[PDB]
Amino acid sequence: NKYKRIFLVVMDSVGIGEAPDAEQFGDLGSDTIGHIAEHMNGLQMPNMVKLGLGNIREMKGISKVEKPLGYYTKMQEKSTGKDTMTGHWEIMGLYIDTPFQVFPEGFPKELLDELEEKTGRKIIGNKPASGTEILDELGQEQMETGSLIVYTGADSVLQIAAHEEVVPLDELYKICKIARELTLDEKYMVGRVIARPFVGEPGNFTRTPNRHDYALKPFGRTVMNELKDSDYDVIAIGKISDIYDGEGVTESLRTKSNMDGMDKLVDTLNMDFTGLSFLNLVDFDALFGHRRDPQGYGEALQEYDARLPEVFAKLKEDDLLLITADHGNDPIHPGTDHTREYVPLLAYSPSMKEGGQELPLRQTFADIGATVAENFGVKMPEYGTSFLNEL
Ligand SMILES: [Mn+2]
Ligand SMILES: [Mn+2]
Ligand SMILES: [Mn+2]
Repeated sequence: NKYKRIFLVVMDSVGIGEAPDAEQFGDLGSDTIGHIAEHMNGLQMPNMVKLGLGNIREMKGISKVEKPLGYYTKMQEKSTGKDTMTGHWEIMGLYIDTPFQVFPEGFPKELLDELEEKTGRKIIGNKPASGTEILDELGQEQMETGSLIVYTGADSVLQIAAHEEVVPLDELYKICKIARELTLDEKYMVGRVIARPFVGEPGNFTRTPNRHDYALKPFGRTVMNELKDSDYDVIAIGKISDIYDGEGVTESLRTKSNMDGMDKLVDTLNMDFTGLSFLNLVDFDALFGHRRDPQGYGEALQEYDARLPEVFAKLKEDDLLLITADHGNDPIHPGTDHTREYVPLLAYSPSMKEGGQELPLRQTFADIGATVAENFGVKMPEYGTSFLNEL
């Protein structure tokens, strides 16, 4: 192998400006990093700048450098959707024609009617909410009736809440598996069905760690599957395992924050493995993008950037670091959905003695998967063009 280890970091939702097809999605004008940089009066990301972030595009506080540490470009999404699953599945070598749906006004009556009819249970609520706002509103009615609280969120999710002493935990799981089957339907296709058991009494409800997420498997065998099948390590960090429903994963390390994610990345740098370490930094998306909070988003990007020098210090000559994103989520954009944007790509190894250069723009996120596959000599994905030889 050219590289013994590849460290792939997805800065979830960290877009670098509207894609050519942005108008289809109502995303004209979107620019995640650029709008954050303006809000911050100049982003302080000296380490990403050293890698070549500003060579991809100049933004407030983010300038080009004469000699970027590694190679740089941006990537265009080919798949139909702009959701997390679509982006990640594309990154690992697929093409996804059918988009996952988000439901800001709640779910169609048709879906919920079928769920009632298959379960013999009433459904109440139907609408976006936090799992503490909706329990305050409807938790008592749930206890007294045995009905199911259905709700959504800013992401492609269907969430089902029931009190554990009224609807047995095992029943709630069965109901969620039924819903997972009903939602394999392009009209209603949610990324995740989520069991949200709760306990307590009116005015004091709390969700339990008995939460269960029901994900769809990727629509194809990914580069991860191929690495696992050839006895390589595939270490998933953060939401990565859930995003791929475990497919091709050999070890999974849960994280609770972006900083915890960077700690786990450092943990893998200390591991003797051969294969792929794959991190998702989700806070950008979950805490800041969807909540339209550019200040919090800017601060998180600066916290992330400050962690990078330790990573640079630990990378070996036969290590490759890849930094990218899975879509945009512009915190100054209307509504609460993702934004259809290019994503940055930075590729760095300490073995790059003369530093990096610009890569041709990547026409699909699958160029990452193709590059990983070629590095490790496993079956090449159906989609994507490797840039391994360019590095
Ligand atoms: Mn939009
Ligand atoms: Mn995402
Ligand atoms: Mn999201």
